[PDB]
Amino acid sequence: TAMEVVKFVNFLLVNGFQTAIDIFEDRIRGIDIIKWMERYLRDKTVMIIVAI
Amino acid sequence: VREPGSQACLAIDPLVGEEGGAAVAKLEPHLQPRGQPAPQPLHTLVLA
Repeated sequence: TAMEVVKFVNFLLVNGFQTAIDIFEDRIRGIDIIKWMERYLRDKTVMIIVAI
Repeated sequence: VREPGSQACLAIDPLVGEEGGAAVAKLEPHLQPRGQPAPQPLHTLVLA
């Protein structure tokens, strides 16, 4: 779903939501992948959208 | 709701110059062959 996911991220950013996705944050994610995932999984305030 | 039409994200791709890049060159010295009549050391002996 990569293409539609990019479109969805465009939509969310345009509507004012700060979206975290691997392809756009590839630098900080590249520093440490697991730490990057944990940073967003720990935080209760972050809302997670699951692309089925 | 707003539409990303104007604000769409941007992908990036470098303009690689590899198509016109020079190659790495290996040097080999042209040995003066001993197969050809190269000189030799004149180990001398004495007839006493």
